[PDB]
This record gives sequence, C-alpha cells and structure tokens, in this order.
Amino acid sequence: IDYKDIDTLKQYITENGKIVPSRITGTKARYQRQLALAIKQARYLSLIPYTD
Amino acid sequence: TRTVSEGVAHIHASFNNTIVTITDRQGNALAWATSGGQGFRGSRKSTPFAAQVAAEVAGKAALDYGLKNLDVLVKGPGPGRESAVRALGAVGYKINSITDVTPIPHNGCRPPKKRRV
Amino acid sequence: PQVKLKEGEPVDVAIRRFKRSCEKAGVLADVRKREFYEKPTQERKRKKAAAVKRYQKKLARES
Amino acid sequence: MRHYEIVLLVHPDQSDQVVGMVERYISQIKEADGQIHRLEDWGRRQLAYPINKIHKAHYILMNVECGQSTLDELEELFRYNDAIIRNLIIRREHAITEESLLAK
Amino acid sequence: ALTNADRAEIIAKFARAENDTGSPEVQVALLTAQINDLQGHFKAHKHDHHSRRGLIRMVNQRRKLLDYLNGKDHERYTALIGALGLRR
RNA sequence: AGUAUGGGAGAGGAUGGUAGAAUUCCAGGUGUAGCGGUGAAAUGCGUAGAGAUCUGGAGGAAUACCGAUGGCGAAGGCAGCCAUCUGGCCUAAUACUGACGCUGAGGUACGAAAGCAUGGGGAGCAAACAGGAUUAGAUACCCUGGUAGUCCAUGCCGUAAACGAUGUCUACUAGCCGUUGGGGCCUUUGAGGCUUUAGUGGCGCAGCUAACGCGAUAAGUAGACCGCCUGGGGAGUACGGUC
Ligand SMILES: [Mg+2]
Ligand SMILES: [Mg+2]
Ligand SMILES: [Mg+2]
Ligand SMILES: [Mg+2]
Ligand SMILES: [Mg+2]
Ligand SMILES: [Mg+2]
Ligand SMILES: [Mg+2]
Ligand SMILES: [Mg+2]
Repeated sequence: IDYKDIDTLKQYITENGKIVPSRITGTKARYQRQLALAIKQARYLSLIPYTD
Repeated sequence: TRTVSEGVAHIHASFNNTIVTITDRQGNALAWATSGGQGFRGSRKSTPFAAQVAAEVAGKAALDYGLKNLDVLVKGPGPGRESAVRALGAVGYKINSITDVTPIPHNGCRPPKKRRV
Repeated sequence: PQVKLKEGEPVDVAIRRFKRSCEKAGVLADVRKREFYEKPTQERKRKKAAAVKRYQKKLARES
Repeated sequence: MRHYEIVLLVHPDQSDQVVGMVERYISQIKEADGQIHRLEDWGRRQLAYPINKIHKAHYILMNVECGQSTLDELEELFRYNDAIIRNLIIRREHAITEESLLAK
Repeated sequence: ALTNADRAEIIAKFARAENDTGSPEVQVALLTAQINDLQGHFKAHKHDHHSRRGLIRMVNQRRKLLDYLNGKDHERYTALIGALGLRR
C-alpha cells in the first residue's frame, strides 16, 4: 500500500473523506497503519481531498 | 427590482435560536428571519414551531424575487433544523439539494470549561 | 451528505434520507464532543470503561 | 549516498519550462556524482483542492541516489523556485526502477 | 555513526586470534571508538537525555571490562590503556 | 553474562521545515432588527448597521477521522506530514571472551502540573478581579467580561492518590480463551490450521489470605541484597543544620 495507488486508497475512504476503521473494513494492524500513512501522504500531495 | 431564478438557503440552527437567511448565489443576501424575532421570544425560540414560522416568513419575503428552486445548507445542532426545509417545501420552493456545513475543528482551540450544575 | 433530490422525491422522504445520511456521518456527535473541554484523565477513564464493556459484550456473544 | 524519491507540483503557466528545470536538476546530480533511477512526468492534473487559487498543476516524480550536499542543494532550489508549488521528499531503501501507476 | 569497515578495522587492530570478537581488548576498543564518536553529537544536542543514558551505559560497560582485564592480567591491561589513550 | 555479522516493529529522544480544518481580529460586498445567554432572567453587543452569508488579510496555539485493557520508554511521559542527528528493543545461524554476575549504605543523574529569574510572544481558555443573577445572607456553584499563567529560549525549583497503594534479580508449580512483534511447520484457491518466543488482557485447579481477593505479569513454593513500621493525637510540627 503506497501513496500512488489512489484506487485502493479510495476503497478505504468514506464519502466525507474520513478513514474507515479497521474493525469495520476487516484489515490487519500493519496494513491499517501503512494505509493511514499512505492516505496522509496523498492528502498532502493533493491526490485526494482532506474533507468533503 | 432584481430578479434571480436560483438561490441558496442557510439555516444557522443553535440550541437557543434558529436563523434562516435566503441568499443568491455568491452569497449576497436577499432575506433573513429569526425564530426569536418572529415572536415566540422566550425559551420557545429553540422549539421547532418558531423555526417553521421563521422559514415561512423568510420564504414569503423572498418570493418577491421570483425564486422557485432553492439549495439548502444547514449549520450546527438545535431543534428546528428539519422544520426549516419542511416550511420551505410548504411555501413552495423546489429543493434541489440539502447539505450539512457544520464546522469540525481538528483539535484546534481549547473549548470552555465544564459547567457544574 | 449532499443528498441530491429526484424529480418526484417528496420533501418528507428527502428529509428522512438526509437525516439517515447525517446519522451515518456522525457529525452531530463530533459537534457535541467539543462543547466543553474534557480532561485527559477523564478521557482515559472513559476509554478504559468502553474497552471493558466491549470485551464483555464479545464474551457474552461468544457464550 | 542514499536513495530519495521526489515529487514536485509545478504551476501550469510554467509547464513549458518543466523540461529545462528537470534537465538542470538531473545535470546537477550527474555532475556531483549521483545516480538517477526513475524519472516520470505525470502531466497536468486537476487538484483535489485549490492551492494558491490554482486548480490544476503539473506533476513530476523522480527517484535518485545522492549525498547530503546534492540533497540540501536540491531542497533550496525547490524552495527558491517559484514555478514549483509543493514538493514531497521521501527517503527509500534500495532503488526502484519499475514503472509506477499514474505514469500517463 | 561508525561504519562496518571502521568496526572491522578496529577488530583487526585489536584481535588476539582469528575470529576473535569477544575479547576484552576488542570490546573496550569498540566501546572507546563509539564513545568518542558520540561526543560530536552531544554538543549539537545538549538536551538529549534519553541518548545520554545509553552513553553512560557504554561507559559503565567499558569500566567493568577494563577492571576484569586488570584483575586477570596486568600487562594486557597496561598495554590496552596505552594503546587506547585512556587515563585509567 | 557480554561481543561481530543479516533482517524487523515502534506517538523512544533532539533540531529544522512544511500542510489542512477551526476559533479570534481587521477591511470590503449583500442587508436590516434584533443578537447573545439561562431553569427563568438580567449584565453585555446592535440602526455612527449588530447577528447571518461571501470575498480578502493578520497572528497564535493544537493536530478530527485512522485510534485499538494498540504501541514505545527506567520512571516522569510520548500523536498530523517530511528531512538530519541519535538511544534502546525483538528476531535466525554461525563464530568469539570465559563467571567478566546480583544487589547496593553514602553519592550522583533524570524527574507531571503549579510556581520563580531574564528576554520574547500572546488566537482560545483562565487563578485574581469587576459586573448580572440565586439566596435570609453568597465573598461560591450559574451568567457577561477579564489579568498572571498556559506558548518560545536559557536556568532554577525536587514536589503529586509520582498508584499495580504490590523494591530489584534468579529457579520451579494444572489448565482454557483473546490480542501485538518475530521464528518454524502443513494445506491449497490464496487465504487458512498448528507450534515456540518476547510483550499485553479475561477466567480458573492447587496453594496462600482476617476477609475481600491473588493465582506462570503470584499476594504460591525457595534463595541474594536493599528500604521501611512498631497505638491514636501533638506531627513531617519546633529547635539545630544542609540546599
Ligand atoms: Mg456558556
Ligand atoms: Mg545497582
Ligand atoms: Mg467565568
Ligand atoms: Mg527546543
Ligand atoms: Mg512523598
Ligand atoms: Mg502517572
Ligand atoms: Mg507510596
Ligand atoms: Mg519542614
């Protein structure tokens, strides 16, 4: 999971842009942490929105 | 004098009062009403009825500009947020969309202290 | 939310759908949370209680 | 020398000057010593949110191997280059040469 | 941060036998090298108390090893301190 | 007990930069009567135009979601993103030293918040203080404002229900169910099932306990060293000394 895989990043983002919890999505701890980091990087680089 | 076909409606709903301001696009104001201003000046300002009356009067006032379709943005908590859109529909505006715009700080400023009542 | 409305959508049903979308979003609880500042010790105690309740719920379901 | 990945956003009006700036940056790495493993130009893209009232920007990504000097020199070039609007530098272990998604 | 080549050179200089990496001479030489290296860092960061604890641990371990070597054989201890330039 | 070499996870520490949301204030546009607050009110703000909405600007402080009897650190404690310097921990095999170890009176290092000295900064919150309410009285709880402080640099201060109310180290003593970081083995439908190790949780046999309860993370069975207590008040007080 990288910051350049916008499709898989979107698959774990709600309509409002918030990050879905692991308990709901079904992922593991390491993947969840890596993917949160990737989402933050993409938000900074403006590939994905912060909100809305 | 001015004639506009489409506009926006802003509902500032709080725990003590509800303000309904109908503006044009780009945010220039056209009409505004308040639950407390439209009578019901007491603890009843926060009741849904006052919000409905405010929305009705605001819509009737704004009808002079020939607005038929409205977009609704609702801000914050408080009873009467739902009543405003119902009153707008009753007075006859066609609601294109309804959206929520309540601000959410990302752990910014420190809020006030807890009340001990 | 951005609940776009169909041509024949009634206002009441539209408002019901908007309320459902807002409930799913959870903005109201976030707004409530920031009304008063809560101290870190109280927050930690609340989270501990929540975790204790959650584990008991899981065990009860498994039983 | 360590491995670095650099992503740059460029103002659209200076999109024609991107070739010169990338060429100069590459020449600096090569003359210092360095090793340039990847260089991709994603092209114009609409931003998720406006930055400085700009709604579209040109994206350029590059993977290089260099030293601390070459580095701080490149960061100060990006600092003082007006065309560059936002940059991200991530350290990496070992070099990546495979074509990346969003290439074109 | 000392490198693998530097550590290997130190071990080659102070090795008493082939594949000897656990002798007091080699251990004390490596500890002395790393202690000297960290001094540069600790002027640039006077308030890195968390790392200063590891530095103090290194110093204590070097002292224990030197005491053991001195107790078991004086000539080796004197030669080691002379080569490493340490007071005691 | 320690050392060399390959991998792994982490809000561990220090210095610099940077990004988004929000509050406050300042100008401009639309626009005209309330806004705000409580149990109800009132003080306060507004027709030299408030509140509401839109555009632009200034500055400070903290980093939503992820987030989790999750993680790391000797303790205190550590949360956005990126770079630089840097400590510890886990994990496989081989190869080295050969008891090099445990504890620790004095001593010494670190040590939340508040407070202190110098210089800077100050959005929001807020001791003190002022006003409006409640009450028989209100020096309070409630409401409207609001200073020190909370922030930064360099030092001092040595304190907390600084708590697991449980000093450190070592060996042994039924089982069952979670979860975090690794090692190994077996199936296939690409994710599962068994083991072992180091952490972190829920039950529970024996044993222990005045009882409550603890129970391989012991308060069980044994060893080594240290600190501490001897009815309740006077009292962590006076005198003397040190800082
Ligand atoms: Mg209040
Ligand atoms: Mg000791
Ligand atoms: Mg007050
Ligand atoms: Mg500092
Ligand atoms: Mg004490
Ligand atoms: Mg504590
Ligand atoms: Mg005690
Ligand atoms: Mg005293």
